[PDB]
Amino acid sequence: HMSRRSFKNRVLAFFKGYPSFYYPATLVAPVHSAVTSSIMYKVQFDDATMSTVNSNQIKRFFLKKGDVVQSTRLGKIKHTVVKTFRSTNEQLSLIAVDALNNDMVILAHGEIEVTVPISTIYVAPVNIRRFQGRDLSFSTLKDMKFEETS
Amino acid sequence: HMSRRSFKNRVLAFFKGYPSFYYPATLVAPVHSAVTSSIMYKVQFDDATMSTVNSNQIKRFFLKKGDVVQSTRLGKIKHTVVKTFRSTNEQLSLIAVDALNNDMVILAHGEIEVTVPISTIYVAPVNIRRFQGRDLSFSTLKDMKFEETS
Amino acid sequence: RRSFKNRVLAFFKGYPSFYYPATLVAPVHSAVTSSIMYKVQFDDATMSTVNSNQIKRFFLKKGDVVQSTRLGKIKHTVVKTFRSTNEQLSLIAVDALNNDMVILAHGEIEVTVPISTIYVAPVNIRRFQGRDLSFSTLKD
Amino acid sequence: RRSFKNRVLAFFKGYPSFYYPATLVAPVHSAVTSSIMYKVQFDDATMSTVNSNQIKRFFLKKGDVVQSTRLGKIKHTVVKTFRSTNEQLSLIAVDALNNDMVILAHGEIEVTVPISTIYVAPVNIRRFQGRDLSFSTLKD
Amino acid sequence: SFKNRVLAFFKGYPSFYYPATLVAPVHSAVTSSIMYKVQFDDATMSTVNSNQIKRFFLKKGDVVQSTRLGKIKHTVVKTFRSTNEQLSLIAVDALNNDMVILAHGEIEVTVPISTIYVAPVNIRRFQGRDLSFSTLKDMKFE
Amino acid sequence: SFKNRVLAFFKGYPSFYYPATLVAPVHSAVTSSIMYKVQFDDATMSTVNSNQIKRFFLKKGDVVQSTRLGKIKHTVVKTFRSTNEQLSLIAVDALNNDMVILAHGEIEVTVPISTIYVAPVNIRRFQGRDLSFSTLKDMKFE
Repeated sequence: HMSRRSFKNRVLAFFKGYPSFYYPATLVAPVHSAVTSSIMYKVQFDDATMSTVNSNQIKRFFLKKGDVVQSTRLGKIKHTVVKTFRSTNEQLSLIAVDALNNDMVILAHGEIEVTVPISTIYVAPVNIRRFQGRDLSFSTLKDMKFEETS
Repeated sequence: HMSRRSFKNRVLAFFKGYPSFYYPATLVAPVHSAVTSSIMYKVQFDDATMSTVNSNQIKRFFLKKGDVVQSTRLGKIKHTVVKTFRSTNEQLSLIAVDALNNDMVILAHGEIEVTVPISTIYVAPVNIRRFQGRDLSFSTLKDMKFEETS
Repeated sequence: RRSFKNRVLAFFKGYPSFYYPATLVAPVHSAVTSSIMYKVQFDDATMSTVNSNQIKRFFLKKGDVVQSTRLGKIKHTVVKTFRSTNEQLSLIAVDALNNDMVILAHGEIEVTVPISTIYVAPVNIRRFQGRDLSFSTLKD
Repeated sequence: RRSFKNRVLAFFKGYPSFYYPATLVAPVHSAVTSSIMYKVQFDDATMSTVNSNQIKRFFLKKGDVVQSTRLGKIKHTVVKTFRSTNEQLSLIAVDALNNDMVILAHGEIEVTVPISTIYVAPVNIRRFQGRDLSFSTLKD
Repeated sequence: SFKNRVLAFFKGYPSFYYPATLVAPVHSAVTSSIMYKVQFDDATMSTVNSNQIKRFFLKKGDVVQSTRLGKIKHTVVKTFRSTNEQLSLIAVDALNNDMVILAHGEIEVTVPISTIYVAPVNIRRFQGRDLSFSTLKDMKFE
Repeated sequence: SFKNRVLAFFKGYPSFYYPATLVAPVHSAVTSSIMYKVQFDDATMSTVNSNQIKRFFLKKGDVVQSTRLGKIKHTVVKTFRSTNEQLSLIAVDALNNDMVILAHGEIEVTVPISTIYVAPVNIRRFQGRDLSFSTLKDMKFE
């Protein structure tokens, strides 16, 4: 694993290592930092890597028409989002969906459209600054990790 | 953390490292081994160490009158269990309780009794062979870890 | 699916995390990285994907230390591999050679096992020399 | 609770896992082991318990690299510690010395901070020499 | 306004100059330098020293980026107005242009001018894009 | 029975000799040696080669352990019957004793004889505790 949360916990989280992009992850838990006051977030990437990010480094994983994104299957070519949808009625795994339980996204580059899995999305931080209405909602919430000894 | 299961998941699990005793742990998940057919168990010790054990290396954490055990606060002196109980009505953490949500145990050495926290128990494998009625029950059950990539 | 030439030994991310026989389904490129990854299929419990550091071509050589699901958890040394039949075998029965069957030593008993029962501890695969990936392909 | 002489810097098992000021409440012995552990109380978010490898006596020396919650995430070098008042201070304000207050350099600004705002990266505490545990006690 | 469009340094991550509207000069409590309140196009507000603000207009040859393009080198070919229709403030530069052509090698591409952003190093090369004269004369605390 | 009480090697973990009742001789499909079906006091069944089974009786000086005691050295002082009451089979040794005194240095302690277990190395020192003569004469497959 790969830990085990509702699809509504899917985020795009800033990957702090070194290619710097936002990637799909699961919001795992709020973090109280011993050393700073802002609230923070433990997040898990789809390769199961775990990371703690601030509130400026995390968005709900939902995509709107006109969002500029990239996809892992189309190189570094920037696309705009046309529409996200769910391709199936079967149970899908957490790494396959976004925060609304979609599965697939249609992307445009020009007026050339391609349909790609939503799990393949990644986002440049400059593109993320224009995502409006994508902050974590109150209804996302949630337990502190039961810290061992400390 | 320290992961986040009902108290009914509390076990005494064989610690495979090197003092060999059974210690209090939480049953985390069943494990399918790629390489052997018996069912196996991911278990977490109270210091948050994680381990995978077979069905011969795990008991429900409940204690019966006459069980021979040791306690972390009484050195290596073997005691028999007199009675387990819950000292409080407040929410207690997982590492503080056994499988019935007790908290405290009374231990005898001779007819000298001492009251000690149940989390302090540990058990010699030779003593564990005489625990009857302590195997995992069907009602304990339970999800496979959502394995990342594999 | 693939030619026998795509058979690999790949790090398994479940339990226990050893190297197991798989088929290299497709290399995976960039720019999520720069780096090459490999999409790997196990004989079966899974599609794959694995590091450049987590994969070898499936061919055993005299001296390799391996284990077999037929033989407990005792490590055994490879004597040789051979082909036991001119019948057509599934991909899953075969290494990268197209050998099925391997002879394994351990202290003068030599036992012969089907090549698909093989797995290799990470420590033992670190000492493998002839067996790094390339190619060009196949569909490798 | 304890004398100022029990003030330690202890590995914190929450986030982030640095060394923070604490009070050594009690040593813990055996036979769950053989080994000595230490029960440690932080200034406050917790009772403790910690390794022999995860604890130092709380006294800073010229040259120590540390950080302070007053001063961002910039590491600063210790100039000295001193006592700023003859009034009675809580245990939590004080190191193992009974000094409150530390002078911290960073490139010619020397800023003075309350000793309780101090924390030390594990890498920097690895380079601390005068400061290993002992005693006998106290209630250390 | 339109004449109040500027390129302003963003202190947060990532740190580039972005299109903004100049809101007011600001007398700051912690510094004695004159500061500039700007509103960025995501509508977040920020002030801004005088080393961190230019008039928003581009000249052929400027090294700039677009949010629509990847991070390879681009240079300004020309700016212009793509419509006579009446555009929002946040669509235009300080000359009321909304569209720029950028080049990389022999490839050219049109991007909306609002989509532009500039590395401080290349901003330092800009000649003639300080505030004002009018912007200066006309300002204006609160 | 009582005469059917033996100390039998446990193949599982941990591997000591424990009290058991001899159930039957066994002709084994995979070996040609005679084997012994024993039932251990936790009531699990096991068979057992002839190198893995003794008559259950102790002599002063034997090096043995008790499930009631820690794993420091203990030696048998004496065995005996602690009651005239009629005891279960699993409470007794092959001589119908239920109680043993063990020593470590100048400390002695009574433990129930059913509680005893023996390291193979110390079992190898036991003289005179092979099965039978009667146990042998009287056996008995199925």
